[PDB]
Amino acid sequence: VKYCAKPVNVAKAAQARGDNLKVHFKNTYETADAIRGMKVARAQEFLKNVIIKKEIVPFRKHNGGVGRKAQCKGLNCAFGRWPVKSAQFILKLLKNAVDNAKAKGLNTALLTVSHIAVQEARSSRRRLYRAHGSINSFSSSPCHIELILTEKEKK
Amino acid sequence: STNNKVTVIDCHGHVLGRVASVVAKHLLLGQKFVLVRCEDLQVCGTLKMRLVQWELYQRKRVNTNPTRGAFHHRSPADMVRKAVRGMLPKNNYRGKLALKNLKCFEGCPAPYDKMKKSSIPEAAAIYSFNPTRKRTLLGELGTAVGWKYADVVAKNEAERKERAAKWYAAKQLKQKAVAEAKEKILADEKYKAKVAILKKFGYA
Amino acid sequence: IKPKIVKKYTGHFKRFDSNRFLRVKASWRVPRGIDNRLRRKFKGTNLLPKIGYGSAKATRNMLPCGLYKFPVRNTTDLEMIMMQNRKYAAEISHAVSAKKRQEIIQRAKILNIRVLNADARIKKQEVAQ
Amino acid sequence: SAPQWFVPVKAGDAKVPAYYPTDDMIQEQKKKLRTRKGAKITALDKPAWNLEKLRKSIVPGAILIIVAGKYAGKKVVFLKQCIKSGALIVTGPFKINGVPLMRINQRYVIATSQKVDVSKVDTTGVDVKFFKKIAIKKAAFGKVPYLKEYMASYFTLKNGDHPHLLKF
Amino acid sequence: KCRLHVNAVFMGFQRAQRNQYPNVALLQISGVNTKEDTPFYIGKRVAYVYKVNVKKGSNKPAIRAIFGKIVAPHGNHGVVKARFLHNLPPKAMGQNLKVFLYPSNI
RNA sequence: AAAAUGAAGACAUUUUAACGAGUAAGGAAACGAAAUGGCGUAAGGACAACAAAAGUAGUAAAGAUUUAAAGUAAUUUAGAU
RNA sequence: AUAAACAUACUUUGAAUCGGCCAAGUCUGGUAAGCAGGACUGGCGAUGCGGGAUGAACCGAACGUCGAGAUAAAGUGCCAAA
RNA sequence: GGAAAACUUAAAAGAACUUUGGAAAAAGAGUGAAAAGAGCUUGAAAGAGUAAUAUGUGAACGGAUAAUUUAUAAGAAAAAU
Repeated sequence: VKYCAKPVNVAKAAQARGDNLKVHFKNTYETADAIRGMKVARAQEFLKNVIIKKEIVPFRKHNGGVGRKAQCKGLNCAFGRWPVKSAQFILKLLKNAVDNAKAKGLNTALLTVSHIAVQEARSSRRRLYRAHGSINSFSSSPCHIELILTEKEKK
Repeated sequence: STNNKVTVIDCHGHVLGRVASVVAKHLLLGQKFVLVRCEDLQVCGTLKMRLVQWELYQRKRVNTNPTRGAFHHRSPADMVRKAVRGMLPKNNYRGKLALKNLKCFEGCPAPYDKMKKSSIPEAAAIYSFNPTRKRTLLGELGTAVGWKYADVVAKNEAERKERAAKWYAAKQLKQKAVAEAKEKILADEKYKAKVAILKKFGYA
Repeated sequence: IKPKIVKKYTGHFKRFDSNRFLRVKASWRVPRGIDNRLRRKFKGTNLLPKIGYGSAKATRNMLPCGLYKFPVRNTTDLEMIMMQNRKYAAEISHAVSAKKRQEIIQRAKILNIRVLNADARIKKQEVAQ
Repeated sequence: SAPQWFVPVKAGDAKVPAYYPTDDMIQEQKKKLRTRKGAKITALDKPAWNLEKLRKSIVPGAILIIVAGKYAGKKVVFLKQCIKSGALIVTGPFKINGVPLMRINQRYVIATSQKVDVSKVDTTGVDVKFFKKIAIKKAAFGKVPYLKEYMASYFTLKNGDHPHLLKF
Repeated sequence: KCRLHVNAVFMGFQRAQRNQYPNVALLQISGVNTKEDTPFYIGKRVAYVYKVNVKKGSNKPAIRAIFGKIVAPHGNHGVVKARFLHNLPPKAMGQNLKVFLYPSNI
């Protein structure tokens, strides 16, 4: 699976990617939307607070039946949740990209999460035995995640 | 150019419907209107006659939710606005922009009390009405249906009338003095050359 | 000399309901439904291709430059309009290689024939070249 | 002789057919575009066939108001008509109006009733030669009581002066 | 500097109850209240001068105009018909236009 | 429709006049003054650099995505990737 | 008397169709029906356009793409051109 | 009773060593004409994600006419005597 975009300067960027990750797309799509654009150090702090339910992930698009929370004030979204599994998966990719940046020799304190995209992946099927002799589909929703860190500079 | 000035209409001694029709057309022509004393307009019919019409108006109301239903404004300034809004295009930007340039007040507020007032001859009550036909002031009808601020306006208008009484008396004094001074200049010999030109064309 | 080319309708005759459904393409088809809004020529939707829309006979199939297109595949095919350079313009086919395109372009300059694909399949000489 | 449609051009050592002549006997001809003739120059006294007919109100020595162009609203004095262009040779006397000697088309002026006349103006020059002399060309491609105040001021439409009612 | 024009109101297009023909524009000249005062204005010039907030990187003028001619009277109330080079934008309905004093006939 | 011209031009000739709505339905092909005019899919037989190396193609085919042009339209043509 | 030569007379082969509906200075049964059935004609079906706010049938009028004018039914306080 | 499932490349030359990770993998590195990277020729539509641009009161979409913005796009000749 290729990357959605290429960095402007390959010498000052780092990349990490995960394919067919066993994590819900709709949860990880909203989590990756929250950390887009902030600094790597800030993003790691934000993702860690989400795990222990101290900062919200606003479910802006997929908000059907999602309950309201007190931390969703100011985000123009009345709904949010604390996806632990999806936050953990991104935390492992953010760490992996950072080690790639360090090998390149970049300055970790200057890196930001410039590009982060989530794509749908192939589903896996399972049986759900319903009434009157029926069987349904019990399908997973995996996803691919791509992460690109670039240094922030004045323009 | 651009019409920045505001046309002020004294709604005293006018007919509510005929004022609205003339105002509604000119609102679509880009003009800016401010109708003051929108409570002194007249309508055909006696007070009992007008109340029967009002109660029929009050009947219309969304049965399942009266909050969604027709809103029956009782302030005469809102009786004029309803009449004007009915003669303007509905549900388009042209209609909303035209109504944006209209204001009614129950008296003469601070900025519009010292402005040149106009009149609409087609909407005058002395032309369109038989003098024996009984009429009703919009302020009097508003009180009968529940407009609470009828006597507040009557107080504010009273002080405006007395304030305009002393200003006019002082102005009439100055104007008479200026008028007689001009007569001396006209009769003066040094201004003989300039006077004859005015007399030639009748100005003097 | 160039005549004034007048088009009676510069838009496109789109198919009915082609905007709402993606299975219905935009290529025109006459609606043959018994209750069709467009076929009955209602107000608003009464736009169908009719022979009255045809352009003037004198200036039909004429490119905006004022000449008629003439496809060419090699240098020899240019000689068929070498005597009508004021009426026809060459047009190198989409499959002619870049090598054969140079010969056609350099030959047409000799014969004074206008070519419309004169900037086709040019090599990388765009930046720093 | 060559066919009328055959205009040979030089080939920069490019491959040529057998029939096409070599460039040594091919001579270039400069491309020709213009095909129309310029206007003929007639006598200074005689007037052009393309001469507009002046309105009865515009007579020499009248006072006109320029209602369009650069000097819109200015008041000028009419001397005579340019016989080579049909325009009016007006002078809004420069010491009063600031309007120089110029040519204005007759449709952009209003002939006022006020008349200053003045014969013996000495119009010996002031013709097609003079105006063409004082024209600024490009660099080509390959290269009476109160009358003084009346004229000195702009003409403007005050409140209440509707043009269909205005007579000057 | 000076006023050499009469303000006319772009009322709308020549139309019917449910149709509209944007080729002919209807104007109300200030001071003309009847069709017998229209003959003076038949053939005069009319301009729709509008302002556009251009950017510093554009050479397009901030002030543009659309010109036309008053061609015929319309009704007995001094309304006129004007044909412009480009039909007036309906967003300009109710705005003010300029009626010049030329081409003069005086 | 009627006149005129007519071995090849060309835009299915030139001129004049009248006409042009439409469900079901009809008007197969060919027919020089053409007894309706055309677009598209695939396969078979031919033709396609006229002077003995004769349509295009690794100097980038078919296909795909779009940008523009021609045609009333069916559709076609060309550029870019 | 008036009109009629792209007039007139056709011959052959063949498609679809025979569920109809409306109007009325018309009729029959019925208390009556936006009911049932008929004589004559015009329409809707097959038909869009302008007007009657809206409407299969009402009024004007039937349609290649457009520009300019005089109009028809009908309108001219505002919505809405007058 | 009774299916579905064809294609890497010319040749496996099918990455092989380092860092991060529990591992799967990722980032470098390398092979190859080209990753075409094994879910492997091309790779449409429906459905998503990212970036750029634009809009907004109880549907949305279409058409005529202009305005704004963007894009496309027409020239090297030349007067009188």
